[PDB]
Amino acid sequence: RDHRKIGKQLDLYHMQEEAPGMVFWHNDGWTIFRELEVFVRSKLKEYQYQEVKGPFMMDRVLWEKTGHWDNYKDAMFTTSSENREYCIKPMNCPGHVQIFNQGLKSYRDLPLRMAEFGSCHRNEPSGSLHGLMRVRGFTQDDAHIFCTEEQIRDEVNGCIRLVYDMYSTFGFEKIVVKLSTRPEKRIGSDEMWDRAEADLAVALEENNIPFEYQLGEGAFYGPKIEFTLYDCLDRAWQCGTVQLDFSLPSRLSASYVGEDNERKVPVMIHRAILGSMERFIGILTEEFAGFFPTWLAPVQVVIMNITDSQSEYVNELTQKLSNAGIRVKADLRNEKIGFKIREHTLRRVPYMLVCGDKEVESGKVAVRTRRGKDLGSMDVNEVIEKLQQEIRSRSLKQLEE
Amino acid sequence: RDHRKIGKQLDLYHMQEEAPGMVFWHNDGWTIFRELEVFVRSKLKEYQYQEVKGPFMMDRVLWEKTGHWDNYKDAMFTTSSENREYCIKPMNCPGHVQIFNQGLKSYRDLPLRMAEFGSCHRNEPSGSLHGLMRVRGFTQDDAHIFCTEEQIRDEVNGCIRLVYDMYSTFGFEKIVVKLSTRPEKRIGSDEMWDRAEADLAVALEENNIPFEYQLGEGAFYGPKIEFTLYDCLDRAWQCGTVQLDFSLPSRLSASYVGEDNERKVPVMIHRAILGSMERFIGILTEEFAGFFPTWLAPVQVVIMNITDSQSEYVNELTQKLSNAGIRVKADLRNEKIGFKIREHTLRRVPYMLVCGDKEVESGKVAVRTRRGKDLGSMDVNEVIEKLQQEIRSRSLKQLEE
Ligand SMILES: Nc1ncnc2c1ncn2[C@@H]1O[C@H](COS(=O)(=O)NC(=O)[C@@H](N)CO)[C@@H](O)[C@H]1O
Ligand SMILES: Nc1ncnc2c1ncn2[C@@H]1O[C@H](COS(=O)(=O)NC(=O)[C@@H](N)CO)[C@@H](O)[C@H]1O
Ligand SMILES: [Zn+2]
Ligand SMILES: [Zn+2]
Repeated sequence: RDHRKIGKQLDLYHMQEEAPGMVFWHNDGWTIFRELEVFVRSKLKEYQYQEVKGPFMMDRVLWEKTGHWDNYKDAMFTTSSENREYCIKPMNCPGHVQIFNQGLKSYRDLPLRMAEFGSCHRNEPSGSLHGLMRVRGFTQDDAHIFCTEEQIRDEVNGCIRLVYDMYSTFGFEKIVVKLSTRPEKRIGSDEMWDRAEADLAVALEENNIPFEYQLGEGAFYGPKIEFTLYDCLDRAWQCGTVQLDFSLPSRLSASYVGEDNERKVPVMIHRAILGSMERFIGILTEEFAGFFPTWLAPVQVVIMNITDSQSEYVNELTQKLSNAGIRVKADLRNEKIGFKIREHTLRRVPYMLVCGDKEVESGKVAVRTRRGKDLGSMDVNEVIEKLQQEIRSRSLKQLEE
Repeated sequence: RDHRKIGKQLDLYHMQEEAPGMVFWHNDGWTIFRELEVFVRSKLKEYQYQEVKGPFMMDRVLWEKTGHWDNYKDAMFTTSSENREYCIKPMNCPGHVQIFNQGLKSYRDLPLRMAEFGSCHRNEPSGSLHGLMRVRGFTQDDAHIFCTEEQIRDEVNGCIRLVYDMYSTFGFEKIVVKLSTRPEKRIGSDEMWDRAEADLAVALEENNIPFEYQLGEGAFYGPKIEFTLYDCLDRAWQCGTVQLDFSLPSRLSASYVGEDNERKVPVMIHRAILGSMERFIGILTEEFAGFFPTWLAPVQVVIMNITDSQSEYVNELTQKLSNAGIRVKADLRNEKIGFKIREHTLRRVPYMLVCGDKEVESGKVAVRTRRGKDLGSMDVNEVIEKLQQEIRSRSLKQLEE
């Protein structure tokens, strides 16, 4: 179930020598990416997050202030313009603080949950690159929550609940959690680390999550909870993550007026639920072996005619399903129906509707699935409603199975 | 009228010295950006385009092959990794050709219309930067159409129709068209340029579009039909564009198998309809003076109480409108009704619903608009249906106006 092989076979993406670790998302792969964005956004609305977009690069000076230059320089790409040096962003946090810093903030504005599908670039050693799992350019379903110390418990718990909420949709049987503590190179005092590490351990236990410590693997700015998912060879990949930061906001001069009218520095919680779209799609591709649940399938339905006699009917049905919000395509090629069915089956299209004369006269469609199940003739409106239900619910199972 | 002043007043975005010409999109500005993407995607579906995503950077060698290095070096940002040099993409075309080159192509695959909301970076002189109109980092609603020479007429015509189609949604009364001819520094033969320039001129005539030539302003790879829109000072800004390229495909070894079964090089049409999301939003902001059509308004409705007596009712209606897909906010502050209305009018919020005792008892709301009008009390469900229609149809006018 190598996602690199499935990606090629289903025409999802490709990579080349001229752009090591850089993904070229083909139409079908990009459709999956976009559907995941829709899913995340639905949750961003439910869990009350703003959504922003920061710049691709910022002056080296800013990255020096955050501690990224001294603790993360080897992973950063740099460029220049008019005698000034810039770092292509490896993280979205600094840009979020810049947005937070615009306009006076009050305790009444906290917690302020700021999300972004942020494109990050990291100069990963070429020898460590691996398909979609470890790339140099990726998009994180990132967010930074600015809050008070008293709000930490509730906000971290909210992030944890969001992870299991979203992961439940995919039916992940194996989710391993780790708590990564203070690394050798770090910012912040030992006292701050004691408190932050304790806050995350308490959160994990209060949520009934068994976890193991991963000494010295925390971020330079804070400890981190790692939600590990596994590929087909059972290799561990860090996907979701929650990090507790008491240092970056201060370094970037973030503050708010407290209920006491005094200037305070907000705590910042960093979290990514899927991790990166690239890595998450890599995990899903191997988990489903290419049989993506209908709500995620690049093409959900393909309608085929037996002969030119049913072409008009097929076009009408295709427009009807399309107007119903289904990703559907008509296959009116001059090929044998058995040839068309095999092609789409190999592409793992969830449903294939075949239209012969009896279907046209009947106003029905012959339905079969990529698994080879023959559902027989069904009423068009019946199939539309069943499909909409499967899609809307993001069900892992297809009609009857 | 200035979009920079309006952008500040409505908290849409900000820019700062650590990232010259790089936009920080705040929640509200990003909401407009996203609605435009949704709008564009609805047209991509209607006009039959695929949507992809290419990498942010590629090896300098690739840019040397396309002619970008010799003819566009000054506008490109470069970076490196492991003794290799890369150029941050200033255009999406090369990446699209790389995607096209994956897998054998046949004449049956053409025309192949490939779109992308492509993030481009160009090292524009700092002195030329201007708000959202001329930036260093922007997103183009780009696309490249691969086709046969015989399909050029229809594909160019389709792009031209797409431009007026999309622009009509915004009600632009001033769209100026120019045909930009061969620049001093260019690739390709005189014969190729005469042919491409003539093809575009004929397409304009066929559509009865009056235009003027703009000498030497075409791209180094081909001539361009330029659609200019104007700002509050009546300054021209290039937005939509359609370009004919007989050079890039060949330089990047693109080809397809024709009906005769022989290797052919595809023609490529480049086109952006809005131009860049940044520049288009700048144009819209000034065109509407901040009075964004309801479908684009960051906040579409604000519901307010008179006294705490109506607070629960306001909260109920807010959730109700939110569930109906409307961008709504509640204003429960202890301020006079006039005070609240003046504030949200300055924020250009389309509708303000006032809830007094009468409203709470009758299950209605008193409607006021940002244009200083009083629409009287209306039934809540009727308001929702009407707003949904105004949004769904992307109407330029509010209720009864
Ligand atoms: N090289 C990479 N390739 C693919 N995905 C990556 C790569 N590096 C990081 N990620 C993903 O991005 C997630 C978040 O990255 S992180 O460095 O752990 N944390 C962040 O950067 C924090 N700034 C998030 O707010 C990771 O959990 C992982 O899933
Ligand atoms: N510096 C800039 N700031 C904002 N928008 C820009 C900038 N440069 C270009 N654009 C927008 O991007 C559009 C397309 O750019 S272009 O160079 O004319 N053409 C392209 O790059 C072609 N490769 C499109 O396929 C322009 O019409 C303009 O609206
Ligand atoms: Zn972060
Ligand atoms: Zn182009």
